[PDB]
Amino acid sequence: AAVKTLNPKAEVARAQAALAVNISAARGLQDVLRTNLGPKGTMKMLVSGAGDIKLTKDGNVLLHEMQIQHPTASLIAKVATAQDDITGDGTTSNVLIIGELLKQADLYISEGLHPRIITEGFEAAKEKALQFLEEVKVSREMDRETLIDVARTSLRTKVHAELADVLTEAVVDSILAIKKQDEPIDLFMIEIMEMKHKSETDTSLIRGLVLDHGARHPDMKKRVEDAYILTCNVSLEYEKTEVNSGFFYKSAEEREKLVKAERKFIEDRVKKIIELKRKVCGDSDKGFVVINQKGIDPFSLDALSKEGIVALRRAKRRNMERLTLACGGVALNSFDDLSPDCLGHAGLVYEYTLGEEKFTFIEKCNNPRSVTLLIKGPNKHTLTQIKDAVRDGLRAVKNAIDDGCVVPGAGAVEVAMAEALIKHKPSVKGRAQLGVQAFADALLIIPKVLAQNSGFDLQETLVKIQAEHSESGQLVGVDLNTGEPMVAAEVGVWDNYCVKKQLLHSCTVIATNILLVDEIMRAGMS
Amino acid sequence: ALHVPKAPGFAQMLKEGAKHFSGLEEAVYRNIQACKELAQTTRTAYGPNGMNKMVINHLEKLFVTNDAATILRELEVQHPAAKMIVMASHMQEQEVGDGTNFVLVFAGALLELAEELLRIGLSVSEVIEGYEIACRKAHEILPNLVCCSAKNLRDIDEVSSLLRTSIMSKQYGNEVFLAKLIAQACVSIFPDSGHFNVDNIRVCKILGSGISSSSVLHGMVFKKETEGDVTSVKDAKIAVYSCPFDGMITETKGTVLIKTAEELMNFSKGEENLMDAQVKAIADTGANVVVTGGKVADMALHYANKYNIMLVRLNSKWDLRRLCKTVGATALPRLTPPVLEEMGHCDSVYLSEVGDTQVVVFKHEKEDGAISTIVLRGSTDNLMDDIERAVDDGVNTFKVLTRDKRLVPGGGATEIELAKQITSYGETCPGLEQYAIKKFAEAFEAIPRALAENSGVKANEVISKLYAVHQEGNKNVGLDIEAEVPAVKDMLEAGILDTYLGKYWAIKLATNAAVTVLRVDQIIMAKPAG
Amino acid sequence: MMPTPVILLKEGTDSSQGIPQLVSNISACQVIAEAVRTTLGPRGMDKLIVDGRGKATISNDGATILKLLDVVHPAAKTLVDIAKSQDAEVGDGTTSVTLLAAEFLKQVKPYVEEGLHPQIIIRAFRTATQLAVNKIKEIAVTVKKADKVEQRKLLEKCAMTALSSKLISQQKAFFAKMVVDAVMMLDDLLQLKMIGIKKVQGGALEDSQLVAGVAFKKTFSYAGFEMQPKKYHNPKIALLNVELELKAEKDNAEIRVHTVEDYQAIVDAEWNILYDKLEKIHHSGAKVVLSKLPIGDVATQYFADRDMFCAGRVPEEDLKRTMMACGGSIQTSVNALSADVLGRCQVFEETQIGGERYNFFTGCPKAKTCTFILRGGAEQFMEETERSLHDAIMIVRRAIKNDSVVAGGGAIEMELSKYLRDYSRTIPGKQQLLIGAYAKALEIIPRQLCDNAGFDATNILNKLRARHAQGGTWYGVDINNEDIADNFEAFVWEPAMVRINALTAASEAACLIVSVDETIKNPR
Ligand SMILES: Nc1ncnc2c1ncn2[C@@H]1O[C@H](COP(=O)(O)OP(=O)(O)O)[C@@H](O)[C@H]1O
Ligand SMILES: Nc1ncnc2c1ncn2[C@@H]1O[C@H](COP(=O)(O)OP(=O)(O)O)[C@@H](O)[C@H]1O
Ligand SMILES: Nc1ncnc2c1ncn2[C@@H]1O[C@H](COP(=O)(O)OP(=O)(O)O)[C@@H](O)[C@H]1O
Ligand SMILES: [Mg+2]
Ligand SMILES: [Mg+2]
Ligand SMILES: [Mg+2]
Repeated sequence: AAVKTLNPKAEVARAQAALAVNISAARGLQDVLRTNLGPKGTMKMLVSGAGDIKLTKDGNVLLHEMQIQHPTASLIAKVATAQDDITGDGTTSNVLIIGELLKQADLYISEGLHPRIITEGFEAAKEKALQFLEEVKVSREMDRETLIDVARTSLRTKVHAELADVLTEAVVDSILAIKKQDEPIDLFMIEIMEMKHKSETDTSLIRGLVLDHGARHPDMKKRVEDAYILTCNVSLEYEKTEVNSGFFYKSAEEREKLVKAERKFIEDRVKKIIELKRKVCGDSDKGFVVINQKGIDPFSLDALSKEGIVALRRAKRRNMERLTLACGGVALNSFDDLSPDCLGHAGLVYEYTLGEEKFTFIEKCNNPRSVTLLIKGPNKHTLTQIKDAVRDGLRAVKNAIDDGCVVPGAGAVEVAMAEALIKHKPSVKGRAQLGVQAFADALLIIPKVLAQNSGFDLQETLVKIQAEHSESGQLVGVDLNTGEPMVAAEVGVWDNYCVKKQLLHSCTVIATNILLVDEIMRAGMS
Repeated sequence: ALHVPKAPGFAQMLKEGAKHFSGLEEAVYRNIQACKELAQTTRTAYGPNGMNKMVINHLEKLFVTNDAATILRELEVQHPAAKMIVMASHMQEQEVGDGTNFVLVFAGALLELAEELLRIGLSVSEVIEGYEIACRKAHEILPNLVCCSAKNLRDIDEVSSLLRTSIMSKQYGNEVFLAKLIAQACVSIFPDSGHFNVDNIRVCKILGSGISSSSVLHGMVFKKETEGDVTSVKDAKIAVYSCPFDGMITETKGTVLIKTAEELMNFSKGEENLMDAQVKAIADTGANVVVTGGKVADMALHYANKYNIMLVRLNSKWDLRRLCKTVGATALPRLTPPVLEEMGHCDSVYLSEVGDTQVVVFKHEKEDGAISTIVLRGSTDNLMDDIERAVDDGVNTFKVLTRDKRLVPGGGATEIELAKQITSYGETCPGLEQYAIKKFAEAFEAIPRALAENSGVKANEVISKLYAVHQEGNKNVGLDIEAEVPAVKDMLEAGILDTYLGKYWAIKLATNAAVTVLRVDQIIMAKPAG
Repeated sequence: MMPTPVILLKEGTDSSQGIPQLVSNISACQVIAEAVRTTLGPRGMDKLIVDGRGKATISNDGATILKLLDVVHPAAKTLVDIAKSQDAEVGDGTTSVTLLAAEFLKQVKPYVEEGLHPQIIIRAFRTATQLAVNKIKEIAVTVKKADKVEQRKLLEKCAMTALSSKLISQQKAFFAKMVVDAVMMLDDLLQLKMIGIKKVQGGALEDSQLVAGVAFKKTFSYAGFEMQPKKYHNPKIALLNVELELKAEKDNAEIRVHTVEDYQAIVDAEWNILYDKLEKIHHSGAKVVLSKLPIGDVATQYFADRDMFCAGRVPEEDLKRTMMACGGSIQTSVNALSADVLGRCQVFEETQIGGERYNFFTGCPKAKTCTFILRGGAEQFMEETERSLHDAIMIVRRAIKNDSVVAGGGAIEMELSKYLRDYSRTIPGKQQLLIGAYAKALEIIPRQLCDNAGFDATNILNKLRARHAQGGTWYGVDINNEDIADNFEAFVWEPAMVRINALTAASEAACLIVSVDETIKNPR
């Protein structure tokens, strides 16, 4: 072709070649991801090049872990990655709707219709679908029951059913705990710690914090009941001078004096801590826990142990905020003027050893605006799966809270939007009615795949559901256990309005751009 | 995302080294580019001022010529569209013998203008329609452009003046001599019947001297020697045998079965007496020259020498047949003496030495016969081969004149008149066909343009002068190569003329080749073997 | 100059086009000329070339040298071809032709570089060639006396000139007399196969000789050949194409007998067949017997007992020469051996010639054939002697057929250069330059003579240009005096056809090379 006359080692896909390539890759991705959809979906096992195992049903994880080197697949993976970064859910449905839009558009483009006209119809249908979505969204007071139904709707798709019944309460309580009225939810304030010793149904919500380290002095207590928490960011180990200094002495006695003196600077901070401890705990009734974002040398650790303080070192820059929000003190970068008001309270602090690692629990706080989810499980891959699931569930509940509206699930909104688009089609001018029809039949891929995965006839189930929705007008979806139509709003199967809107927008746009691609070209080689 | 995959379908099912081109860009334009490159390779050889090329083929053989069809044959053209244009040029060479370079130039021009029209927005179908209607108009016009006719092909001055033009493009410096030679030969072998055979003009290329020492010979020349002792004969009574000059033997295995000392003693003497009887019967028929297509036996040669017979051995069977045509004899498959009709006659048969080469000459004295030979002298084998090609051009022109005696003016005069008239026809023809008609017309301008460029003058000034004179009314005016500046003159009065049939067939074949190249839309090459 | 998915020609096709290609062709021709320049003239040198097999050839002959050079340049092959053509048509001038062609090309090289149209150049070349040829034909000296002594003087002088460039120049009078006797004793056809040239290693050039007869080397004698005599004083000679030995009467012949009497009869019958052939040959009176076919030991001993001479496997050419010399015919049958078919010489002998034995037929008065016997100290010595004698013989033949002589040493070239300068000063001015270049090119022959001799070609050419414009046409280079001289009086004579064909061939080669504007090499 033209490009190969200038760069002989160039690869080129023109007009029909380009479209066939892109649609084929999209349909391949769709064929892989069709099985992820819904609670009746199948778990995939993924083995890295090192031999590491991942068990996932998550569309984004599956995408990034699959072994693919296709440009269209890269485009769609990036669109799904954005969907996940912003909403946390919707990647599988995103890929499926993209693939189905491309297929339904190829159906008409093979018959000589222009992709520009198909994309115009796509744009019209997108507009009408966004309108219908805004119309059908259910504005609801976000109560614990609604949030529980939402988090269940996500976790039951992502993990096993009993583990979903546990993680639902865990996630909803965590969000209802770190949430302040009319103030965007900072999900950073929900720590997620994994422990690898017990069953997966032991995953719980600690109304406090769990640090992945403990005290490094053996004489330090392993359990403290009524603890003053000092969150600090002050080095308690030996610090050398910025300017190169060095010590000069003429006698072993002078060397000894200099050895005792060189630590006075850090001894003073230890003395400040110890004096605060003595001033706030006049006896051994209460406890005192220092948590330092920086180091603590053995001398300081010994000095604090002698006074009965539990010192943890090299905490996390996020744990500074998490501790000041859970306990309720002030995080310090200096001990210039520290006061008892700088301290937090924890009604219990103790340590838990698991093989070679130690954990520190900080619980019984008063009203912690920061909590942690302790992911317990017997395997690293189980823990990873639960981590992904709780990410999905947290994003789901956060979005349901932010957008006080919530949309019915189980393909109900997709069916209804298809019907609305098909009734709207005549109002579209020209052969963009075919693009509208393609958009509608593409939206209809969610109930189709749900039925396919529950083990039902796609056409029969979809005709039943569309008939019920046209006869009654109720937003109805797939019952994955009987294949019958069911009212998602009545049975508690809810999706995120933000997720559906992002689906419509991003899927329409990327499908339009792919359809309008007319030449794939690799010519960067020297 | 670092590799573009082959699209599903034909792109994947295609074999390893196979190629597939489709559409105006990948197929049509690339074919037009290939044919344009071909026309460019052969353009600088067009006309009397055309320069020669020295093509070396894969066999390390050297060809020095400005004959388009020869150059094409000796080039290894590998692009299929160019191959098709070459097929057209070779068909022109076969049908007419001259005009291959016209075919190339015109086809390349038609294809360039077709590319232009496709770029301005016409469809290959419309271009082809317009090209076909314009070729039809050109064929309708040319008979009216015919200016003179031969009026006599038994003369030698008229025939020489007629062949001079065809033998001017090749061998421009020395064309009057060559036209004299070829006219002498053609009118010698031209029979009272209107049929003329080009194979009856033989060409003998002998090393030494130069083209001004070339001559015509009413008879035949063979780079052979005589088998026997006799070398000259003045009243030849030639007897021709397709069989060897030996005793006939059985086609089934023969065995000499001896059973007695007498048979053993007498066998060889009987064999020799038999051979003596055979050759004496041949000599007594009056034959003084015997020509055998097979081998000669020692005893038969002995007795031919005894009875004073000149023996000649022609290895080739075409050589034997042509000698028979020359002398009026019949090849006898048996060694039986020939009857009065089976014998041939020549006013002389002798052995001569032209240069280093020894030759046997069957020479008639009469200025006629069935075969004539042109003995080409020259200082180089390549030069003599080029002069032989020029001779072939002249002889094929003579045959074209025997077929159709009509002549059109050369030096671009007919081309300019055709361009003008077809432009005037396209200006009246409405619809999208007028663009293609006008481009077909402008294509004719490529001929005087190529003539001018090789003459060494400004082709645009030449073409403007020609258009002006043909507008004022002179249809026989073409360009003057004997002018350092752009000039023009009366092609008829100058005697520069082409053959109606030559132009007719050249136009037809060039148009058909271009139209086929355009009709191609997809190309599926296979993996080049090797 | 851009890549294409499918290329017009086969990958590897090298096309050189334009003024650079033409100038490169001219340069290649200059190289080819340089390869032979130093062989020109009496002070010319020989070249030693060696093949892949390691066999060396030593030659002064330009045609030979250029055939041996494995020239592959398509334009430089043309000079080799025209040297071949000159050796064919004339037999001398092979170096001159190449020098002249290359010098024409060199002289027109500047105008080619400055864009002068090759058609114009070739037109000028053709014009000047026709003029020079007609001028040679006009001023060539042709004595119209048909005197035999003057025609032998003429042939001897032309042969001495043709030989005054070889390694036999110190014996050129000797060898010229011999060459002249040879071509004057040939028949009207002047066949080259009728002059035999034997090369017997050993001996001196002056020990070489010409035999007014025929001579050939002894051919694989059997037992009894030494019992045969070796000198005959008036022998009759049987020339045969007959195998004389006990052999299968025929190859497809099968004898079948069922009796021992018939067996013995058959044996004796074979013997009687042979003996009858031998008895016919003996009764024909022939005392010498030559056969193109083998003569067995039985026949050898038969002839030895009859005191006859026999030689078998004699080569066909030597047999034909013996026939043309002694005056008989070659017989495939021995059944009619009449005196008309027998040959005759005054003396037959077998002598020793430098390690080899040679049969001599001498005394044939009706001989239309002669045989050269060349001596020398090396195979290549004798080969270059043979080539020199071939040059001289071809010269003498052409002179016999047309005794029209011009002078050498560059006299004729200087005369033609003067005439062409004169003619060019009378024409418009474009052809003027090219014909003047032709004229200046013609001066390459005396210039190269002076170069190879070790003179100042500039001063000598000034002298010649001056003396040819004052009146005087046969003034050329005098080699032994390092000066000029009237070469027609010095007897440096050259048949006109030599220079006529030299100019014709050189001009044709130049016109061809200059008409080529593109070279296209296909891949092998
Ligand atoms: N219990 C259920 N019954 C029917 N449909 C469900 C149920 N749970 C989830 N779904 C539907 O499955 C779809 C996809 O679920 P999921 O795979 O978790 O999200 P995504 O496909 O976006 O990653 C949702 O749109 C939801 O409507
Ligand atoms: N003396 C001349 N002046 C002008 N044009 C000439 C002359 N002689 C021949 N021509 C032109 O040269 C052309 C022939 O070129 P040539 O190389 O023979 O091409 P082709 O072999 O394909 O016909 C003819 O069209 C003729 O008009
Ligand atoms: N004795 C002589 N004196 C001067 N010039 C001579 C003499 N003999 C030959 N020549 C010149 O030498 C030139 C070339 O000699 P030679 O080498 O024999 O020619 P080629 O090699 O071409 O056959 C001739 O042109 C002739 O004029
Ligand atoms: Mg989900
Ligand atoms: Mg022609
Ligand atoms: Mg010489």
